Amino acid sequence: DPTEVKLVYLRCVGGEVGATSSLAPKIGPLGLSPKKIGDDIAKATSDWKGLKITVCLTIQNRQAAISVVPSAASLIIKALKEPPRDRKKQKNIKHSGNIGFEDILAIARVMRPRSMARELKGTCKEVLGTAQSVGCTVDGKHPHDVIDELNEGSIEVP
Amino acid sequence: APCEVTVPAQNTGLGPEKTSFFQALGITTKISRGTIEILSDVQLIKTGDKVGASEA
Amino acid sequence: QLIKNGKKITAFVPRDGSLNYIEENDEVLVAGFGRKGHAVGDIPGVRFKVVKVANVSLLALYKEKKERPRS
Amino acid sequence: FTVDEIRGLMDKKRNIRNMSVIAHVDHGKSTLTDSLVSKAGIIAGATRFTDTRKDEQERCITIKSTAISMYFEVEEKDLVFITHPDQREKECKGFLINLIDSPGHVDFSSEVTAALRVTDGALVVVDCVSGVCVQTETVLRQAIAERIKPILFMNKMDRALLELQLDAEELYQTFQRIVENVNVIIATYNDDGGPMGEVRVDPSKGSVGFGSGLHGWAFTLKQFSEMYSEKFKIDVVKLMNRLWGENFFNAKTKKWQKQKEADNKRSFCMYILDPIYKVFDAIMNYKKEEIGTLLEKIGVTLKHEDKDKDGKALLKTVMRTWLPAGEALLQMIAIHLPSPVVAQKYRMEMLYEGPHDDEAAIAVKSCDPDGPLMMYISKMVPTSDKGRFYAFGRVFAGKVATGQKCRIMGPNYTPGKKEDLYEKAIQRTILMMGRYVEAIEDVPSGNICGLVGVDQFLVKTGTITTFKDAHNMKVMKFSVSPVVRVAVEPKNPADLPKLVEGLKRLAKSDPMVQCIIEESGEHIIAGAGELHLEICLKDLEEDHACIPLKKSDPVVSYRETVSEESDQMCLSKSPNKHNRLLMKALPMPDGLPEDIDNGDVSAKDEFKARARYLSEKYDYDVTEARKIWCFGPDGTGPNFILDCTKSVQYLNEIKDSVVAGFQWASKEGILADENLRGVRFNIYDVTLHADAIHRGGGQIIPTTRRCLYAAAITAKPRLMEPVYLCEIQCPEVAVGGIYGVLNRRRGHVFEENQVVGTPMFVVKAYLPVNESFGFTADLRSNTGGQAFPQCVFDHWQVLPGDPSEPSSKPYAIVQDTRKRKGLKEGLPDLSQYLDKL
Repeated sequence: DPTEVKLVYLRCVGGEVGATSSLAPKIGPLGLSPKKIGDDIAKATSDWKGLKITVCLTIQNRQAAISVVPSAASLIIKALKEPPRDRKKQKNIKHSGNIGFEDILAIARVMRPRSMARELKGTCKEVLGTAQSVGCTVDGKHPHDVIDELNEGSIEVP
Repeated sequence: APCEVTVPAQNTGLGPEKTSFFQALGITTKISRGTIEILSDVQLIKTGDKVGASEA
Repeated sequence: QLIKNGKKITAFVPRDGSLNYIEENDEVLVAGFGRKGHAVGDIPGVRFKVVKVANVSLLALYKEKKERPRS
Repeated sequence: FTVDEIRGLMDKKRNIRNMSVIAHVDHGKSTLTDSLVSKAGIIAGATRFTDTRKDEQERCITIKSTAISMYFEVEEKDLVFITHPDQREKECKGFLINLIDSPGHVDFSSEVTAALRVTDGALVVVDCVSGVCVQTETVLRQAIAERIKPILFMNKMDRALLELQLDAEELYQTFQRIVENVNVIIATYNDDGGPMGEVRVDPSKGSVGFGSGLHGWAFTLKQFSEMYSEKFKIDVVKLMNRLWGENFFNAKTKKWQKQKEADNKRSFCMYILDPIYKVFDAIMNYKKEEIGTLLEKIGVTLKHEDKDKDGKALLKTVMRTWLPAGEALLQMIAIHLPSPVVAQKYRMEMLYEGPHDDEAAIAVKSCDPDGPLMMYISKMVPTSDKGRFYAFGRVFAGKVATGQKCRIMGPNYTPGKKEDLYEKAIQRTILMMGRYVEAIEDVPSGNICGLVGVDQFLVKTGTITTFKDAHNMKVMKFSVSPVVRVAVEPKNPADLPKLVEGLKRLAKSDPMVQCIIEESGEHIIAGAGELHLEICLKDLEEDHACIPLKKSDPVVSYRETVSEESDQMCLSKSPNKHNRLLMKALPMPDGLPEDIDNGDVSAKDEFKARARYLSEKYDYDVTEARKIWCFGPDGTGPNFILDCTKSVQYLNEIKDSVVAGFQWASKEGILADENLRGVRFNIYDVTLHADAIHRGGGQIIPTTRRCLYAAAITAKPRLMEPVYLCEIQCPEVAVGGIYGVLNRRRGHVFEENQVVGTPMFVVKAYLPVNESFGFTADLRSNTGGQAFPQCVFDHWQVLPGDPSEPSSKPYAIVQDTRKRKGLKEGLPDLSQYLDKL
């Protein structure tokens, strides 16, 4: 007795996706959904922007697996980088640190799904901005107290 | 124990694991196709009785 | 090396390709070259023939009429 | 009971049970089977053939493979209980039970699996104090795959009672945990339970019996319910459930009690273990008074000149006179037990590689003795007629002719394949009783049979079929790899024929018996176990070779590589010194030698067509790729002639003498002689002595050898060591110990994947061969031995190891191989190899 099936399941780590006899085991075959297919669908959202340790919510609706990358703000910054060596020489190393992104980080801050104990954009700007090890803010700027003077995106999304 | 701790007869639904751990304090458990099941509603622990670490 | 004597002989493997059929440490039948001893023709010190490997015969094996017993 | 009688009972197929004993060492495989044999009384009967291969008996030592048949009769009322299949009525009171020969031998046993695979039934011995025991699990996983319905006996009950002093209620929890700990294995691996229907060995089916195997000593639940049925007026069927110990015995109210409430006297204590305890207590305290009353109440019959002696001696006689150890075992075998008639129906998919819709497969289901003869061999076993090898076999399809002309199908037998199919007649069909032979005219399906002289065409794994369209024999899965390997050579060099003959004998005798010749002239003998190898090693020395044997290593198989650019400008001279060859050595870009081996890089391959693959993909200069001479050694090899000389006029003559010297040099590696790893050699410039009289092959074959040797030494010379894929199987907590071992051995993990993932891990890992002994011991100490390893031959990998420097990681190997070859203990240098223009 399954009625409607709205079910939420959590899985980490997207290099490409895997597929090599790996994956859930347990969750994915008595959820009727597939084994092989679900990571092929998972490629689409972890493909071009983000290959670097995902955090993926798979949501099952009957036999449909919806790979949402839980507005995984970490990946968004990492993928906002100077970016797309896919593989076969990512190998130096995935920590490539020198990238500006003023308002593309702002869209990443919106995506962090309203939850942030916010006041919307003013507060939310500070939280993801500081979370940078990789991006170190805006081209010619360091990061820490630059954040407090963010005169940009505030009204637009509220 | 603030209350009578009871365990419900159904699958848990766990691997071919530690059936022995349950049966040690004698939760009567069996396996019913490979998932560990509790075999009968039992009160493990009775009001004001100190919970053993193994049972916790 | 003969089973009766441990005596070392050099014997020729007559008919085609044949060392490929001999395989080291196989049981081989040593027969002579019909020469009252005396080394073959232009073949130094080879007074002898081989007629068999692993009890089948060489002869059968080349034509292909028979196939070698396993080990 | 003669020969004629046994034949009548074979026809008997519904009343046959072909079985095995599954146990831990030292959990009393031997004691239960001795107890059965003593009590067999028709065809055994005096403690028979449990531990037959001397030192088997002395150590108590269940090594190993033979031999039991039992006959017992069946209770008219008890016949009615007998469940299985198509209203027979499992017909006429007597049942043959054939017990086979389980190796205790936790190695997962090609011999263990051989006994099991036919294996309609299993008797599981788990001990009460040490309960489940990985050792039972390992043999059970294989049994349950092979569809293997088990029946459990919990053994060594007396150890709990006497020594431990064993808490009546405490003993029930140990019973509950342990039986259900067997159901860990059963429930998951039932291939599918419910069409394998709940294999379910619990206690109210009383498929579990309780354990005095030393004191024989047999605990029936059925036995109890039959005694108490007429006493409580109670329902034998009702009583089985009610002695099944949420069985609340409330004496006050008379109350049958699901009731642990009010303080709840378990049924399994009250009526069952309490009189048993009373017999032990009252006897071991020399209370001659209380002993009398206890004996009389349950009716204890005092049996002959045995009245002598007090407590322990009285314990054995009294417990034996009550409780039938054989009888309790036998009841459970008869009643729930594996039918071959019942059994073969389910097991079909497992057994047949072909056709489940095939005529031969349909015959095995029905157990039609009018069918195409379907024979599973089984083993060739142990005859003191060491002048050959008597096959242990089972009949599942048609009878067993003396002398039926029978097509002997070796394991990889596809029927359009002419490959090793031998049609010869079976001289004698034999009852195996187990150190003895009895000659019998006809073998019915489903019976155990001996075949003679299947021996010579029976090296191992056999199927015998009159069936041209038949349908080999899924034997394969015997594996759990024989990777424990030792090289055996005689002290006696005249002894060599007796050795080789003995290798054929071992390989017949033992289906774990893999005998292969190494490249470094060593005969390798290979066992599933370190211990099973020790056993084999004794058998060759004493019996099969009668040899005088030296057991060493494995010495392993060195290869020689070239890392960089030939610094030099390497110039040779002929022994007539006119003859000069100028040479370079190069690597070997790493994908490319692998490609040559694979064999994408075909040496018979048309040079222009395959030049394209070398050039475009490979990064191959196009001309050099066409200009390959030579693949060497043996020339399919990954080492190259590239002919950088194109207008040394002479060249056309010289090509054959160059090719020859290349082949020699490549086998002939200057370091350790020491084959030839991924070196390209480029021929420079060649300077002619005018006379082709004095272009000898006698002159030139040395120039090419010397110059190749010179090129390889400037060559920054290197060695290679091989590394293997290791699939190691774990119930998850055990994975940790695998990794700990790999760390010591320096290797490399692979991947980790889980079946249905509470489902066993498979951990894949790199292990270098020289460090990988004692793998089974080291893994098992950590694990704590859940640790089961399997290991290939994957890999030849290069060491950055420079042998020219006695830095001693590569050159140690080199020095040892040179010295055996006799073989000047170093000398490596370019002074020998180069004639200064």
